[PDB]
Amino acid sequence: GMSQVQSGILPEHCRAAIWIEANLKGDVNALREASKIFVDNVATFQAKFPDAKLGAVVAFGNNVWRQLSGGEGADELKDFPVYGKGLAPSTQYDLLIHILSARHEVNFSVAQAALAAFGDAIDVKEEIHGFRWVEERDLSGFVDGTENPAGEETRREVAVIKDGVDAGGSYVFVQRWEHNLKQLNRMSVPDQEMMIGRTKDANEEIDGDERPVTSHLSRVDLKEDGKGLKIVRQSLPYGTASGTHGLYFCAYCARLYNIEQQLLSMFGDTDGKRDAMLRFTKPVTGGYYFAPSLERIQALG
Ligand code: HEM
Ligand SMILES: [Mg+2]
Repeated sequence: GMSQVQSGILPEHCRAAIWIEANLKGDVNALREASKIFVDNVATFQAKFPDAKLGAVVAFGNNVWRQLSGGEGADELKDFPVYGKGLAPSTQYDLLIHILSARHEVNFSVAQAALAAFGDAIDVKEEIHGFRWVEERDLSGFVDGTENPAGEETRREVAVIKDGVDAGGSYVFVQRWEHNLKQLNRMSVPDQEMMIGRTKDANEEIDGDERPVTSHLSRVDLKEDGKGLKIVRQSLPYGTASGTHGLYFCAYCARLYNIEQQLLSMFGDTDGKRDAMLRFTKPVTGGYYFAPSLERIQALG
């Protein structure tokens, strides 16, 4: 009588991922059988490739999740708002598929199985292939992940809903950033470090009273009476060297509130100041999704 989390939320250090964002074209009932087929395919791929340490998540947008759930649970779920009156655009879609493992080839086969399961009931809007870069660096050259929740126990505490109808579920936020590395390279390495809030090569935290309030860490390291608003990030670099490249931002949280507070801070809604990373990179997509527990994907129908 308990709930099982979807396999793609908790895994750490996965070197590769595939994110598919899509709109529902047909009847919402088509997503019920397709989701059951896909979670079945993920279990089949895990049995065939045990050393891939494969995980996947199927998550739903506000409109379609209210229909599938009959309005029960997922109290915080809503369409992703525009933050900063436009600084963070909104591209809310109906379905999110997140696949992650140690092997891109296996993720690609799993992505093909997801497309075969949903078929022509969906319209694919985005497909991004994430890759861990050297020293787990973001393409800017700064290490991405140091203060991210560590170990299964703390990651469950931060990302997984504990009780009630949504037990085992999680809220997902996805946002694709396009880096302008030419604009970053014009900045001196000390100016870049003040923009992030950590040193570049050694990845040391700059003290809060020594770094600007617009620094990335000052915008997102938020506390409410000493309790941090933590999230489980699964972001990865993406793109081509000569074309579009940047960071595909992805985060899971048991409460959508923690993610929203960080976005209100970053995009100027809380105190009128915005994230210094906006001098070289910009978000171009944005969406909120609800990832139900595994047994509630089996109860669809
Ligand atoms: C271009 C996009 C982004 C880049 C390159 C980026 C990069 C980084 C870097 C380098 C760190 C420091 C090392 C660490 O992980 O602890 C960091 C920390 C963090 N970022 Fe971001 N980030 C981006 C977007 C976001 C967004 C959109 C959110 C949330 C809405 C976010 C939330 C966080 C959190 C919570 C931390 C850890 C803060 C702490 O407690 O020390 N980031 N990010
Ligand atoms: Mg801290």
